Amino acid sequence: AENLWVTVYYGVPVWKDAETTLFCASDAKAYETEKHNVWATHACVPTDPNPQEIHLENVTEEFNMWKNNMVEQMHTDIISLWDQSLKPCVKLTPLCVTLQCTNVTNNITDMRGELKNCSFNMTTELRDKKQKVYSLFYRLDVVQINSNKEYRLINCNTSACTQACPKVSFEPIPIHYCAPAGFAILKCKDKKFNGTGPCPSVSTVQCTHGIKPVVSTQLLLNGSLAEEEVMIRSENITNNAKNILVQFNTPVQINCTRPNNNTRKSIRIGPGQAFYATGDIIGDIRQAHCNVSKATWNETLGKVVKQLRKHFGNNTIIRFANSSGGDLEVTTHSFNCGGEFFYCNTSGLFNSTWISNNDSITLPCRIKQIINMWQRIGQCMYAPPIQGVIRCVSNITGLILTRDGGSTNSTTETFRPGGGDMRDNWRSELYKYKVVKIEPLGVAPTRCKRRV
Amino acid sequence: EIVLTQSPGILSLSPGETATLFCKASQGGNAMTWYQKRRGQVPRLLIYDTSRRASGVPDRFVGSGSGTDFFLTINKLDREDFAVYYCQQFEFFGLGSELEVHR
Amino acid sequence: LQQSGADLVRPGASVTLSCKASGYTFTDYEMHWMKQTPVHGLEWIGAIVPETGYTAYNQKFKGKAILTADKSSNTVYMQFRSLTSEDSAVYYCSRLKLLGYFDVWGTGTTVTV
Amino acid sequence: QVQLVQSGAVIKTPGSSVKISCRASGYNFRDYSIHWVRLIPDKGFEWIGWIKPLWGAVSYARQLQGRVSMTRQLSQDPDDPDWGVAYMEFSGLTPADTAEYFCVRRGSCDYCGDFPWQYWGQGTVVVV
Amino acid sequence: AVGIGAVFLGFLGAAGSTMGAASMTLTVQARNLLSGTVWGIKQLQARVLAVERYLRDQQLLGIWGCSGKLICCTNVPWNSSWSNRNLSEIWDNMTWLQWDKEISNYTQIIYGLLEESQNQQEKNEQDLLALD
Amino acid sequence: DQQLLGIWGCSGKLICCTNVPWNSSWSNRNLSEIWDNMTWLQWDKEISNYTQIIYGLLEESQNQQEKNEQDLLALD
Amino acid sequence: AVGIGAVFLGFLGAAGSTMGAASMTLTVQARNLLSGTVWGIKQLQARVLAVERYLRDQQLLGIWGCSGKLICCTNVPWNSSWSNRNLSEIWDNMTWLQWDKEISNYTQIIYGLLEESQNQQEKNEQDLLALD
Amino acid sequence: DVLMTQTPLSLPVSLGDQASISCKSSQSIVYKDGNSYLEWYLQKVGQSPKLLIYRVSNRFSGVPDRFSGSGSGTDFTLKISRVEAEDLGVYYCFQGTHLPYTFGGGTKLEMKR
Amino acid sequence: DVLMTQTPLSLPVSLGDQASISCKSSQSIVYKDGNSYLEWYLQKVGQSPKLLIYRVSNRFSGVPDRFSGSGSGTDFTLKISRVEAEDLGVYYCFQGTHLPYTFGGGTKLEMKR
Ligand SMILES: *[C@@H]1O[C@H](CO)[C@@H](O[C@@H]2O[C@H](CO)[C@@H](O[C@@H]3O[C@H](CO[C@H]4O[C@H](CO)[C@@H](O)[C@H](O[C@H]5O[C@H](CO)[C@@H](O)[C@H](O)[C@@H]5O[C@H]5O[C@H](CO)[C@@H](O)[C@H](O)[C@@H]5O)[C@@H]4O)[C@@H](O)[C@H](O[C@H]4O[C@H](CO)[C@@H](O)[C@H](O)[C@@H]4O[C@H]4O[C@H](CO)[C@@H](O)[C@H](O)[C@@H]4O)[C@@H]3O)[C@H](O)[C@H]2NC(C)=O)[C@H](O)[C@H]1NC(C)=O
Ligand SMILES: *[C@@H]1O[C@H](CO)[C@@H](O[C@@H]2O[C@H](CO)[C@@H](O[C@@H]3O[C@H](CO[C@H]4O[C@H](CO)[C@@H](O)[C@H](O)[C@@H]4O)[C@@H](O)[C@H](O[C@H]4O[C@H](CO)[C@@H](O)[C@H](O)[C@@H]4O[C@H]4O[C@H](CO)[C@@H](O)[C@H](O)[C@@H]4O)[C@@H]3O)[C@H](O)[C@H]2NC(C)=O)[C@H](O)[C@H]1NC(C)=O
Ligand SMILES: *[C@@H]1O[C@H](CO)[C@@H](O[C@@H]2O[C@H](CO)[C@@H](O[C@@H]3O[C@H](CO[C@H]4O[C@H](CO)[C@@H](O)[C@H](O)[C@@H]4O)[C@@H](O)[C@H](O[C@H]4O[C@H](CO)[C@@H](O)[C@H](O)[C@@H]4O)[C@@H]3O)[C@H](O)[C@H]2NC(C)=O)[C@H](O)[C@H]1NC(C)=O
Ligand SMILES: *[C@@H]1O[C@H](CO)[C@@H](O[C@@H]2O[C@H](CO)[C@@H](O[C@@H]3O[C@H](CO)[C@@H](O)[C@H](O[C@H]4O[C@H](CO)[C@@H](O)[C@H](O)[C@@H]4O)[C@@H]3O)[C@H](O)[C@H]2NC(C)=O)[C@H](O)[C@H]1NC(C)=O
Ligand SMILES: *[C@@H]1O[C@H](CO)[C@@H](O[C@@H]2O[C@H](CO)[C@@H](O[C@@H]3O[C@H](CO)[C@@H](O)[C@H](O)[C@@H]3O)[C@H](O)[C@H]2NC(C)=O)[C@H](O)[C@H]1NC(C)=O
Ligand SMILES: *[C@@H]1O[C@H](CO)[C@@H](O[C@@H]2O[C@H](CO)[C@@H](O[C@@H]3O[C@H](CO)[C@@H](O)[C@H](O)[C@@H]3O)[C@H](O)[C@H]2NC(C)=O)[C@H](O)[C@H]1NC(C)=O
Ligand SMILES: *[C@@H]1O[C@H](CO)[C@@H](O[C@@H]2O[C@H](CO)[C@@H](O[C@@H]3O[C@H](CO)[C@@H](O)[C@H](O)[C@@H]3O)[C@H](O)[C@H]2NC(C)=O)[C@H](O)[C@H]1NC(C)=O
Ligand SMILES: *[C@@H]1O[C@H](CO)[C@@H](O[C@@H]2O[C@H](CO)[C@@H](O[C@@H]3O[C@H](CO)[C@@H](O)[C@H](O)[C@@H]3O)[C@H](O)[C@H]2NC(C)=O)[C@H](O)[C@H]1NC(C)=O
Ligand SMILES: *[C@@H]1O[C@H](CO)[C@@H](O[C@@H]2O[C@H](CO)[C@@H](O[C@@H]3O[C@H](CO)[C@@H](O)[C@H](O)[C@@H]3O)[C@H](O)[C@H]2NC(C)=O)[C@H](O)[C@H]1NC(C)=O
Ligand SMILES: *[C@@H]1O[C@H](CO)[C@@H](O[C@@H]2O[C@H](CO)[C@@H](O[C@@H]3O[C@H](CO)[C@@H](O)[C@H](O)[C@@H]3O)[C@H](O)[C@H]2NC(C)=O)[C@H](O)[C@H]1NC(C)=O
Ligand SMILES: *[C@@H]1O[C@H](CO)[C@@H](O[C@@H]2O[C@H](CO)[C@@H](O)[C@H](O)[C@H]2NC(C)=O)[C@H](O)[C@H]1NC(C)=O
Ligand SMILES: *[C@@H]1O[C@H](CO)[C@@H](O[C@@H]2O[C@H](CO)[C@@H](O)[C@H](O)[C@H]2NC(C)=O)[C@H](O)[C@H]1NC(C)=O
Ligand SMILES: *[C@@H]1O[C@H](CO)[C@@H](O[C@@H]2O[C@H](CO)[C@@H](O)[C@H](O)[C@H]2NC(C)=O)[C@H](O)[C@H]1NC(C)=O
Ligand SMILES: *[C@@H]1O[C@H](CO)[C@@H](O)[C@H](O)[C@H]1NC(C)=O
Ligand SMILES: *[C@@H]1O[C@H](CO)[C@@H](O)[C@H](O)[C@H]1NC(C)=O
Ligand SMILES: *[C@@H]1O[C@H](CO)[C@@H](O)[C@H](O)[C@H]1NC(C)=O
Repeated sequence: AENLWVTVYYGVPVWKDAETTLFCASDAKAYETEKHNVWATHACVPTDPNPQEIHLENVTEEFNMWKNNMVEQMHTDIISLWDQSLKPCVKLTPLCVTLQCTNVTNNITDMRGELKNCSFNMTTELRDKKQKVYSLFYRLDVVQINSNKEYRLINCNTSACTQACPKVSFEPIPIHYCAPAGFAILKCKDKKFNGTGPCPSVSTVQCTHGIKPVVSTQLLLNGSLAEEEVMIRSENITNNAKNILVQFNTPVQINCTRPNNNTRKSIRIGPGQAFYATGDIIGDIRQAHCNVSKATWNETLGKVVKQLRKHFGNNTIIRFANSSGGDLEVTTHSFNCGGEFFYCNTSGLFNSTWISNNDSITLPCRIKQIINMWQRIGQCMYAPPIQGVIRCVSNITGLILTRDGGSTNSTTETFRPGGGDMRDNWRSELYKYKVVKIEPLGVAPTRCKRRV
Repeated sequence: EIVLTQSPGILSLSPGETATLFCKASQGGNAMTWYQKRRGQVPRLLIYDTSRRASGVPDRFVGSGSGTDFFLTINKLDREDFAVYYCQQFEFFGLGSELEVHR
Repeated sequence: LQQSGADLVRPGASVTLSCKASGYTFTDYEMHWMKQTPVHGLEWIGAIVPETGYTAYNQKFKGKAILTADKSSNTVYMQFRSLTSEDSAVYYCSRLKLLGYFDVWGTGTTVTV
Repeated sequence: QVQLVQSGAVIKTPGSSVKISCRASGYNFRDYSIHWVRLIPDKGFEWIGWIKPLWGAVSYARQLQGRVSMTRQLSQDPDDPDWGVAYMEFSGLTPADTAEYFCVRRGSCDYCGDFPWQYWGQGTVVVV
Repeated sequence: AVGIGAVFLGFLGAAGSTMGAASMTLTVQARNLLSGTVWGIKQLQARVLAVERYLRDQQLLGIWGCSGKLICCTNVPWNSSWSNRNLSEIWDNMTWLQWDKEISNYTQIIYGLLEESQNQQEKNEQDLLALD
Repeated sequence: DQQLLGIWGCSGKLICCTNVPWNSSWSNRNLSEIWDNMTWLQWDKEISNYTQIIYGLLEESQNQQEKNEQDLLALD
Repeated sequence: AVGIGAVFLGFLGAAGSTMGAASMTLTVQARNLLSGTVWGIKQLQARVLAVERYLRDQQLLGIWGCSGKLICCTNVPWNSSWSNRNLSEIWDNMTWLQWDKEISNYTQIIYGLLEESQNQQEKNEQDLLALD
Repeated sequence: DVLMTQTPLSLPVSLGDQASISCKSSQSIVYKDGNSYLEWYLQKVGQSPKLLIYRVSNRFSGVPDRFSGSGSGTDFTLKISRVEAEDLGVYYCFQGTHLPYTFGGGTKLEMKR
Repeated sequence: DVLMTQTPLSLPVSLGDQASISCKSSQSIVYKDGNSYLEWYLQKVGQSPKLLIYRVSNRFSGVPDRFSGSGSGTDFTLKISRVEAEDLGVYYCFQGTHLPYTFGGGTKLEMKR
């Protein structure tokens, strides 16, 4: 029996790394409130109501979230689907017209604009007639083209923009990723998983956990938080161009609002097309803001400073600065709240210093009605105003940082907020996953023959 | 910070020979980038990630090394290749190795 | 339901503690192990399927805890390695059914380090 | 190909401010970072700052903050979606800043990092 | 409680267990390999790619001696330079992931030898039944 | 359906034979009336509860047949 | 040089060679038969048409006596009016293209005879194992 | 890991009142069966721990009907109808789906005076 | 058909200079291997023709290192480093992929006086 005869085996558990498309699976509970309310309530399969992970044993798979392909497929799929949820809505070509604007009725102090009362001609249901109509636009949407002044919208120089139908909600619903046939999805479970390298306790799973898609720049919200302690993640920490993601342990709470009691008003641009304009401000003119608890925020910065001293030496001076500059929605804090896009100045959180040994922070917010997210060539959208005072409450899951330094050996390490690419917001929720391909045909020796 | 010592400062050779330039770092575990700069022209990439040549670079520029010792070997010198060579890791640059004609 | 007794264990000593199964067959039932700590309460350790011969553990206790079983005599052996003073707890044999509950339970073999 | 045209040489006075326009053409400008670097004669190289032109997030060196600002200009017409412009305005000029200023772009490879600089500018000579 | 044995009858549970214990639960990876307007095209294309991969593997298994068998036996001997390890350590110690990365160079040679073996077996069977 | 038929003993056979016996509580009817009287529609709705049990028994039978065949050819 | 033998192991190379020499390289035509937004629909439809054709041919081959065999043997005799040519000239002279256009009328008769043969073989096998 | 907590931690309840303790699950506990595999444990002091009920609804044989349990996948609780002296002991919540099997803290029902 | 031509046709080259002859392919010569199957032939007069090198890079054993060849799929050439008296003969370019196998014309290196 010194001879060994080769035997094949079909259905052997052994995988090799590969990349493929993944189909999304939204939960069927969103189907109970039907009729296109959020996206992918029609363009998405319902889930298995019985998810079943299968904890493996004595197994080591190398994970690397930075060279992952699933985050890139998600960044493509959200853009393509977000464009697919604007084509039935009304294009706002005819509203791009010369505006005659004045100040809103207010005790103007001679130091702020921030609202404009713009009258303009507009077509009617019939093609022949026309109507004078007034609206209220923000100052970040009108530009003085060169008596009362004479303005135009800012998108008119490059591209007309579809407004969003108010039957379509902007709020996230959890998106699962069920793997197709032939492939599988692994999952790290090590609580001290750095981000790159071996995770010595993996678990295969047929469909991923609840991923709610938020859109935010300075500090990501409602993001699955780590369990044992606050963690930081990077690719090369001694590199400057790569962001330094941070995931919290305790969710610090933020409250945001808009005190102006609006009045939504319908204008018929064309037959079958209606335009929604900010009609009147009853109540009082009060600026939008956000509040976090000062004590918990000082404690949470104490935790992240305790964590950052490991990678940099125990005797360094970690200090936090505000953003260096750039466009609007990378310096300020961008998010959506009830279907209306805020931009909140965050210099009031990011100023401190840290040496080796009740109230609440207010921070102002500015609002745009038109938005250009993902920075395409000729697509913006006009987010319509919403009736009444709105507010929304959110847990802060983590924040995105950025180190800087040129030379001259100083002990300080100034950190500033980041943003930039939208993909970093997804790399804080697809870090523990990896897609694999089954190769079920393996071959091995044993003692047997086949009988002729 | 990161201090890059680059030596020899002045290397005097004749064409056809082999040049060796070594860059010492302070921290270890990173890559090393090697630039060529002729006199009065635009600088040029030679080596990125410590062993890979740039596009439009002949194979006679070989680079290796690990940890702190980083080696750049230029076998089979040319009349044109006499220039200044820099080692850049991240944003901390070297100072320059000048390659001179010997006679 | 038959067990070992309590021990007096030095730090850094490898001790094998058994509870042997009597009456019920090894092909049907599957054991587990337990810890009764006064701070963390109850914790899970591991298991044995004696037909297949290898199962997993709790990820804190891999390497230290190794579970072997002799299916002929039906004697189920733990093995610990490099014990500490923290392992003063009560260790419970337990029995499971497939998609099933805990049938029987051991009294306990305290390891006083 | 990839081209990085700059503006010509300039002579400035101490206390003034200089603006240098690095025009980039040949690739999608909304993707890859732009870095700025300066050759001081008989002092070596020195990094200045980077800029990501998707939004314009910038970073600067520690010993140059309060002195340098960097902006960008994208291309909005869909017939030429590739070209773009970077702007560096360097203020607080001293006679120590007599140097040669370069704008660079990343390596184009999927294996190369961020700081390996493939494509270079022609060179702006600044004399204070 | 569910039970730890439900791990082994689960999908891919034997991936860390030894090679001598994955052959009992080897059919679950075989069974869960097949079944499981732009989005319709993506999902349709992925599903037909999966069934083309399964059909390619069944055709490559059928031109050997085992068209519908999970376990098989052949008639070609192991060259000793392939893995030079005895029987007990490659069926009680090693896992399949480690085994796949130890013979990864020699696999096309094995497939060619199996094709030659089945071809000569077919012509020998035809020569045996030709005389009757 | 072809994969579920191939992991039993009949990969390419319309009619087949196996090695597991009928528990009498499944249908408790003799041979002549279930092959000369009944139709298949009536037969399908008389054993509709017990089908997964039968499929599990067939899977166990083919698994033990494969390991017995390997043990038989192992000694040669 | 590549070599002329690489023609015969290539795809469809034996198309001009004799019938006695195409049976050795007969598996290449078997293997290259399967694997290989409006454009996505056209390519997807062509690929599923190819796998439906392959699956139809495998089902039509499986209801005979050879489910996974490239070469086969049956139990029905040749009516002499089908081709009335002896063995040596239809295995050393003729090509398969010429053979296909000499029995093109009689093919459905052959397929019906094969179906009857496998049906009576199945009932005879059931009668043989019924007595045990 | 799917660790749980127990709210509250100790209830001295008089003989004949209703006691109710909750365990909250981080991840959902759903198997391919559909039934949430959670067990309720009682341990009288110095003994082996028993089983109070099964999943949410089924009950361990040899246990009286003074115990009831409720839950809807995410957060679970009990209701004890009448209190005895044997109902002294330490209670636990146990999971049965994911590895490693987690426990609750442990509650000690006491007397009132 | 994939017939080739040879540029030039005859080079009298002195003993110790570099000679370079090119053959241009109409169709590309690429096999499933990836290596362009072209051979370089020399034939001393009244003999059997030898083999100079293989594909572009590999070399026939029993031939000195005074021969080198280059090409990038479409047009191919040689470089002979030093000239001897045995280097007199007729040279050819040969294809190995498509049928029928084509040849070059044939060059005769001569002497200078
Ligand atoms: C991070 O995560 C947090 C956590 O989710 C996010 O906070 C949420 O943000 C949401 C914004 O997208 C926000 O949702 C809005 O809530 C508005 C407030 O009204 C709701 O809440 C009250 C009190 O809580 C509740 O009483 C209402 O209804 C309850 O009862 C009905 C019964 O009929 C249920 O159907 C309903 O689901 C709800 O159930 C409650 O009780 C059951 C028990 O029976 C519980 O199980 C439930 O959990 C719940 O507690 C309200 O539902 C509300 O005004 C908004 O609704 C408007 O907008 C949506 C579009 O988004 C539209 O579909 C609606 O129809 C409605 O529009 C119409 O009315 C407008 C006003 O008249 C009009 O202008 C429009 O034109 C339409 O006519 C919306 O539901 C949610 O409340 C908060 N969560 C909390 C706790 O505050 C946070 O946003 C995340 N962060 C980021 C950055 O996104
Ligand atoms: C954004 O900018 C737009 C303009 O671009 C602005 O719209 C204009 O607002 C003003 C108010 O600030 C409006 O002016 C008032 O209009 C009402 C309604 O007019 C109707 O009634 C008259 C009666 O003759 C009809 O002829 C006409 O056709 C309409 O049907 C008038 O009632 C107002 O008159 C009152 O105010 C005068 C101010 O001087 C007084 O002198 C006068 O006596 C009236 O007072 C009486 O009525 C009051 C209301 O009942 C009462 O409070 C008093 O005690 C008293 O009894 C006035 O003319 C103007 O019409 C709007 N223009 C349009 C096109 O709508 C938006 O308001 C502005 N929005 C913001 C947020 O800035
Ligand atoms: C996230 O966390 C992971 C860990 O899970 C980090 O990955 C590893 O990190 C360690 C250190 O943090 C790195 O280890 C270092 O490797 C050097 C290279 O030697 C190794 O490689 C050679 C072959 O190339 C082997 O022969 C050799 O045995 C080593 O395996 C060592 O030289 C380093 O030694 C250090 O310690 C000694 C003494 O303790 C000192 O004298 C040295 O100067 C030096 O300080 C060290 O062991 C390892 O390379 C990393 N691996 C990978 C794959 O990255 C990630 O870095 C971390 N990432 C982030 C973003 O946080
Ligand atoms: C409507 O808005 C107007 C906005 O101009 C507002 O008028 C201002 O009100 C304030 C407070 O009622 C007046 O008083 C100022 O505030 C404090 C009060 O102690 C002083 O310190 C200020 O002195 C400074 O400013 C003066 C003028 O700029 C300087 O001369 C002086 O040296 C100080 O620098 C000042 O007294 C303020 O004067 C008026 N502004 C004017 C132009 O009258 C008005 O109150 C608002 N009304 C309502 C009903 O909301
Ligand atoms: C980060 O913090 C710094 C200071 O801590 C901010 O710098 C400040 O920027 C504003 C303008 O952006 C300066 O305001 C001034 O406004 C008046 C009136 O318009 C104008 O005349 C001045 O020329 C100037 O623009 C302010 O002086 C300046 N502060 C300092 C100390 O320089 C910076 O804006 C913060 N970053 C972000 C993103 O908010
Ligand atoms: C970032 O945080 C620092 C705290 O470290 C903030 O500095 C604070 O600035 C305010 C005014 O801007 C100071 O209030 C007043 O300052 C005067 C001095 O001009 C003082 O005499 C008064 O008694 C009053 O306190 C405050 O004192 C100061 N904090 C400290 C500790 O001195 C800074 O404003 C923050 N940055 C931003 C953009 O908010
Ligand atoms: C953000 O994260 C925090 C965690 O710090 C969440 O707070 C906690 O959320 C859970 C469930 O969402 C709450 O449990 C509730 O208990 C009551 C008790 O009667 C029950 O009626 C509910 O059905 C639910 O089980 C828990 O109380 C709550 N904690 C606090 C302090 O509020 C929070 O929900 C997350 N989301 C947001 C928008 O804040
Ligand atoms: C499958 O066959 C290939 C082909 O031989 C094997 O690749 C060979 O792997 C060895 C490592 O065991 C290489 O040796 C190394 O060479 C580098 C070259 O600088 C040297 O620095 C190292 O110290 C080491 O000696 C060898 O070069 C490489 N062969 C080729 C042609 O590159 C491969 O290992 C085989 N697979 C297995 C699983 O054995
Ligand atoms: C397959 O197994 C199931 C499970 O036992 C069988 O269902 C059972 O069917 C009987 C009818 O033959 C049910 O009895 C009926 O119960 C109702 C309840 O009110 C009663 O009113 C009727 O008079 C009758 O007694 C029985 O309840 C039902 N089992 C369950 C758990 O609901 C099924 O019949 C089996 N299939 C075949 C073809 O036998
Ligand atoms: C398969 O069977 C068919 C059916 O018999 C064969 O078709 C027959 O072919 C012969 C030629 O060999 C035909 O004869 C010709 O008829 C025309 C009619 O005008 C006459 O002008 C010619 O001179 C010649 O005699 C015959 O008519 C035709 N049968 C029918 C019904 O049309 C076919 O040849 C068979 N295939 C093979 C390969 O033999
Ligand atoms: C509308 O608001 C603008 C901005 O305050 C006013 O324009 C100038 O405001 C400055 C104060 O910052 C004054 O010093 C100027 O005198 C204002 N210009 C004029 C022409 O008055 C403007 O007055 C406001 N009102 C209107 C009707 O436009
Ligand atoms: C589109 O219109 C905007 C708004 O006027 C232009 O942006 C301004 O351009 C001028 C001169 O180019 C600058 O001085 C302003 O600072 C710009 N303002 C802003 C807010 O960017 C823009 O140049 C126009 N683009 C095209 C292609 O016509
Ligand atoms: C954010 O808003 C929520 C809701 O208004 C606040 O939660 C309440 O805060 C009040 C005190 O302001 C307490 O009395 C309530 O018991 C809280 N209710 C809940 C459900 O938490 C929250 O405090 C606000 N956060 C900050 C930082 O102000
Ligand atoms: C041969 O097998 C035995 C176990 O049967 C093992 O102990 C020994 O190490 C093996 N020999 C080699 C060379 O691997
Ligand atoms: C057994 O079969 C016979 C026919 O062979 C039939 O008459 C009889 O009824 C059957 N017995 C039962 C109990 O069905
Ligand atoms: C029979 O076969 C022989 C060769 O074995 C051949 O020569 C002869 O022609 C054949 N007869 C007929 C009628 O074709």
